[PDB]
Amino acid sequence: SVVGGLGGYMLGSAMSRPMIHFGNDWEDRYYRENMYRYPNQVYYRPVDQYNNQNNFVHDCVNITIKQHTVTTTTKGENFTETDVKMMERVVEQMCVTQYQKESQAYYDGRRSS
Repeated sequence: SVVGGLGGYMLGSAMSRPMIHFGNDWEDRYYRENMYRYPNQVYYRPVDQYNNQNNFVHDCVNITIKQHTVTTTTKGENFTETDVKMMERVVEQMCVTQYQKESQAYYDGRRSS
């Protein structure tokens, strides 16, 4: 797929795509049925330019949303805020799990000790 809008984001490591407990049985299935649609990797930036944890993990995930939506559209498709909501919740914790490396690689910089 050709995102285009990724010229300085990079691709994470792939990982085990976590399930979620939405608390409600129709949403449990909604994700785990549609799960094949959802991205197996996340997109990110050097946390060297960031400061807040939150703001990075935000942009990380939300770029990983618009990567996936906009490289699905351009041919008579769109997402819905549901499939987005499900992806956000999963791609967040995935984005943390990849981030925790980028984060240590960052703190290793700073002056090394």
